[PDB]
Amino acid sequence: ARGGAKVVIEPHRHAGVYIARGKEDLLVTKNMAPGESVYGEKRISVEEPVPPTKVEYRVWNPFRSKLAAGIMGGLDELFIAPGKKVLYLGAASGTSVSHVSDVVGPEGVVYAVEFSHRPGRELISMAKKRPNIIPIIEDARHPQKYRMLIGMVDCVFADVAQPDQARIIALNSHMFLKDQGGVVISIKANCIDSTVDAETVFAREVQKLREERIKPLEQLTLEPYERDHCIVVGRYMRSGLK
Amino acid sequence: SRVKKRKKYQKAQKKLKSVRAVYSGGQSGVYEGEKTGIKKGLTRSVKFKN
Amino acid sequence: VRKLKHHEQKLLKKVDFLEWKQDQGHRDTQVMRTYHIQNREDYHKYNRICGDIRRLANKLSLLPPTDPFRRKHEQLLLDKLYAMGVLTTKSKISDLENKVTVSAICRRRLPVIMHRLKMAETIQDAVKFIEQGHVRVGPNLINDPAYLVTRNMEDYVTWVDNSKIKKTLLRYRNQIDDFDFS
Amino acid sequence: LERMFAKPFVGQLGYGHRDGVYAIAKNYGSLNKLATGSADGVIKYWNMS
Amino acid sequence: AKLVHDVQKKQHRERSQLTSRSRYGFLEKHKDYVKRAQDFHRKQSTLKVLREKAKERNPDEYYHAMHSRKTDAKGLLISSRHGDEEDESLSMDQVKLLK
Amino acid sequence: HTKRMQHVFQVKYSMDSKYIISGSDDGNVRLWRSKAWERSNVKTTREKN
Amino acid sequence: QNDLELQQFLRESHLLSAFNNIVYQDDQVIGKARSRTLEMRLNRLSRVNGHQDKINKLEKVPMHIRRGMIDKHVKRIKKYEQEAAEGGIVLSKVKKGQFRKIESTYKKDIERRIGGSIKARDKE
Amino acid sequence: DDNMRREVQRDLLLIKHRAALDPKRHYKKQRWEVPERFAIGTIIESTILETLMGDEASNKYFKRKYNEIQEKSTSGRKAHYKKMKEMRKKR
Amino acid sequence: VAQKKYTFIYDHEGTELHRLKQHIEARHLDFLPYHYLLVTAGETGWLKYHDVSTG
Amino acid sequence: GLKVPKAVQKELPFKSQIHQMKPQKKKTYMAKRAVVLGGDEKKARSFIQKVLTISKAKDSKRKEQKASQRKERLKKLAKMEEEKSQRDKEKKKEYFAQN
Amino acid sequence: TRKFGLVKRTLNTKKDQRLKKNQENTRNIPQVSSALFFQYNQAIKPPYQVLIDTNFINFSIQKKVDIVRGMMDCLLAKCNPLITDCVMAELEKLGPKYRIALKLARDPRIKRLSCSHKGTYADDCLVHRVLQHKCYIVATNDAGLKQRIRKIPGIPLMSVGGHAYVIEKLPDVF
RNA sequence: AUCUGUUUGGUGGAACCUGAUUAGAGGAAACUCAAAGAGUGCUAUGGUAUG
Ligand SMILES: [Mg+2]
Ligand SMILES: [Zn+2]
Repeated sequence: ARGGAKVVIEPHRHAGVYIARGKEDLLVTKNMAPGESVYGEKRISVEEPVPPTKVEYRVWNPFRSKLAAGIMGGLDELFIAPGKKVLYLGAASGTSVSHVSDVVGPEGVVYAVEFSHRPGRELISMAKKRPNIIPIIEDARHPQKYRMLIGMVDCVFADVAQPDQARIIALNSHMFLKDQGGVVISIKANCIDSTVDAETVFAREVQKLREERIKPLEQLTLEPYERDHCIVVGRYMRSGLK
Repeated sequence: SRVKKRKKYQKAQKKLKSVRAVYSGGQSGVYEGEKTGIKKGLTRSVKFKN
Repeated sequence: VRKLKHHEQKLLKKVDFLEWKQDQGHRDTQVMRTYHIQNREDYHKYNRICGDIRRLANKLSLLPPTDPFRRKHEQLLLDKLYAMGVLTTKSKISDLENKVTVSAICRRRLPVIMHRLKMAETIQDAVKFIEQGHVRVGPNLINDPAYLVTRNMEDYVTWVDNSKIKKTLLRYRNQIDDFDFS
Repeated sequence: LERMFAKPFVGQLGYGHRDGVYAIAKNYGSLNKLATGSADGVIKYWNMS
Repeated sequence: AKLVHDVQKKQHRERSQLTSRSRYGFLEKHKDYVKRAQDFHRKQSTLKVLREKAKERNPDEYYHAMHSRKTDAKGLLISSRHGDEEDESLSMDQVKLLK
Repeated sequence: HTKRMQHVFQVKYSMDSKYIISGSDDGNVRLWRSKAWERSNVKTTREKN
Repeated sequence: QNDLELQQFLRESHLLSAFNNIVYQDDQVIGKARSRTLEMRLNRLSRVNGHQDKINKLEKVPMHIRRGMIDKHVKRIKKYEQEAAEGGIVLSKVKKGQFRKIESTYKKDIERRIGGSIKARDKE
Repeated sequence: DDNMRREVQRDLLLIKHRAALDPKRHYKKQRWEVPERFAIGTIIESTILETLMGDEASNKYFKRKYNEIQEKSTSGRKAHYKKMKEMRKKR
Repeated sequence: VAQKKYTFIYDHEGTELHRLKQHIEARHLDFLPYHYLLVTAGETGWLKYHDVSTG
Repeated sequence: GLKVPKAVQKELPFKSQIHQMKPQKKKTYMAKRAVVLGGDEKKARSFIQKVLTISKAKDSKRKEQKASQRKERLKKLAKMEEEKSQRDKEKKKEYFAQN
Repeated sequence: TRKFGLVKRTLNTKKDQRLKKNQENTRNIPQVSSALFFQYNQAIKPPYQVLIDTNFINFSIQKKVDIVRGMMDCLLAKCNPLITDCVMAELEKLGPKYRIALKLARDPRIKRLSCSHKGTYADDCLVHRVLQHKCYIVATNDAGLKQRIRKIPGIPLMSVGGHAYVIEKLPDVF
């Protein structure tokens, strides 16, 4: 926790991520560009043996991420892995897309998509320091508009706040997502529908996914971290949903 | 009469934290960590039966 | 033989190269494995004997119930088999039909008896020691592992007196006495 | 094998009509298009892709 | 409860050891006696088992471990306090190294 | 035939001579193959032969 | 109607006459007749106070084998009844479901592999 | 490998038994067997055993609780029986 | 292989798979290879065809 | 702890023999030789045995608390089973007015 | 130098890799619903959503209550009734006698929501939707379905009895 | 200390009980030989052959 404590890193169930055991346990991803924390979080450092080097790990804050909240609540399957291609819709900045890039590692790639231009500038600077990311500063409801930059991505993550979430996911996933490909949605009930209740919103959006040919595998609510939020993991089928 | 109902309500709120996982605001201090431990082998997510 | 596909399986539902239906569950080879016997003919000689006992039991059953002849002969049969050792209870004539089995005869065989009396540690060990000639029944040594030892000779299986097995057994207990040249 | 493979039903169009389909006309030029009219009175132009 | 006063649920206390027998300390009640008899019967049960095994030993049993185990000439077993099979005693080369 | 199909009133082919469209009194428009054992796949020359 | 020696003889008359090749007493009955009569009595009591499926399960026979046996037997029953009714002879009354019982079934013991009737149609 | 086993094994044992180091801090019940591969690093903003035994309040708590447990077991066992025999043999 | 009384069927490694209780006393073996039929002709004056895929 | 007589222990069969180690008298060379560390490794070992003892005591007390709760739950469960059984008997005996 | 206790080499039916019967040889404790008090389900509020079953349709025809009218009269709020695809297929499979009940069910205010499974078992589909979501109140008259949905904690039940409808586990009917 | 005797870690596992297995089990070697699964790679290309 503090500035000098010593912890034991350990592989989690999902590959790519790690647990730092101590008097309190910390979710951790291996830092790609070592020596600079992106959003000011503390970070662990080990030394490994030619002369040895200093490898660095980075803490994952779930009161800021909405994917480490899913990891900590416990998702059985997350389709992000140490070698894949991830399309990140709604990538505000490094505060989650950098952790996803450290998870997919130097082999895989991550295409971050944002609309507004001040988070665009943040994304451009962080992506300059980190080579797995390619940034797009364009509206995410127009895969035809950015079709020359993406080829056959392997999973999609969605942190979109707009109330057309299921249609924009369906467009991008028909265009680019591979068959039998992981879809991960973070639903915010208050953004999607404010009058009716959160459970009604959740059933409604899982219905929209099943209509747009994504078979939902599981659904977590991530309660001690955020309120009225949900994570839906599904698999893009395209052939025999039954 | 309402003191019993007040004490039953707060007793039930403690039982609710024991059963479910409730929203305690968020972090306001610096994130010190999960004070109770991370588990690997458990999956508290509702699996969609087909 | 290739884990053939679905339509191949539906067209060949009934083929099997390893297990046919005359190899009646491979019961013979399974019992030969359990009690470590040396030939197929031995299992099926025992099966012929059990078949003869069972047809005699069926005919005595078909005789009328309160028949002195029936009671006399079924009692002679149960007494004979219990004295031999094959069946364990002298009281049930539906045991005389039901529980007479090749495994019952095959475990009155000799290395099973040694292994049960704890002369040996496995039945393969008992077969090896018999073949190397350490075991005597009575005063004369037995070299055949397929010896059917009854109850009243299970009272007489011993080690042959000049064996390194007997020397080691006594020497472990610290009781060797070479006056006998044990 | 043709007995084992014979599976003719493919699907239905939409949720269907509401009273019973009595008239059907296929577009003689194009391939996906047909028009079905019920006894309710409602007629529908249908994509079959 | 049902139809019982508290004075009916009184809690009678218990008496201690008589004063002139303070040498022979702590007068024993039924709970202490039942502990005693339970433990004595456990010990007697395992002793009856071991004596029936000693009766039905069958002195022709040969297990292969008789070439590694050794039995004391008085009658008990002996056992290496070292755990292994090899560390009974060194050889001259490793004595040279260790010196 | 199928249990849910009452009283077929209108039936057509498809314009590629492969499927059959049947509208029935039930209120449903169903679509079948013309040869059941076929599939609408495309086939390598080895399988096609 | 309550004397049970006579009623047992009347029920077992068919098996006695089938394995004749008259001994009806329990002491002097012998062989397959003894086996089948004892099985019949035990079946009667168990039927009066037991569950119908566990009482009367049949024996396993493959599908085309049992269907061929059923059709052969049904043809012999149709021939026998047509012969009687043609050259007029009264026959014992069978129910509408079940089969007739003939000396063919008493010799061959076919009611262990076929049964009383066809329970799928009887259930319909 | 089997290097630095003293400090590393003591730290691993401490983390495995971390639910006894603090009275007001308890954990989810997990059975944490020692992992195959791990690394030991610091946090950028000694060892855990020596900082733990350098803390004072935790040390006093360990002393108090150890003395309590040991007085319980030693009160139960033998020495009592020697006291009883001596109390009889005295007079 | 044909043996003293019974024909035996062995694997590619000598693992005995079957013994044929019905093929008594054979001296001549053969195999019709499209029909998958083992033909055994013996000293009993009998001639037996045994389908080896079904058993 | 119990003791077996030497005659029993001397006639026990091979498999069920008791292993007994005598407290060694002389000083062996390795025990004369091997060195132990002073002060700080000493405090390390003391601290570790303190932690392990506290953990064992806490685990035993929690386990015994939960065992008592299990006994309470068993008794309540048995009373609920009694009620269920009687209500089923009255349901069936009532049902056979319709049959 | 040659070995003892030999024996002819055969098949192991208890251990072989080729034999067909012998050939084949992260817990999930689901969180309780975040929208549930101890037994209350505080996230059902007007307007309500209600799954329909075939027995409910049939008995509503036989006792003459229009679906939306009687459902509004029961709950006193507005009700969105939903037919699932397996329920509609159960009705169509019932067929020519119950076709008037099918034609009542094909109504432009009965929003049909699709289901993704094989078969047409409405009991399993409805029980799984209810177990996953906790936002629908169920409407049926089947005894087995009533018992499963009673055992599910926090899902209100609704049948048809006498003339009007009857709900069971909604804490605010009045 | 010819002091007492507890906790922690190593060694050894008897009596009863519960499972699982049983021609007792463990290990090695490898450009050895043999069956059999799971995946990956390959323009893997005559909708009717070469005008
Ligand atoms: Mg139903
Ligand atoms: Zn459904």
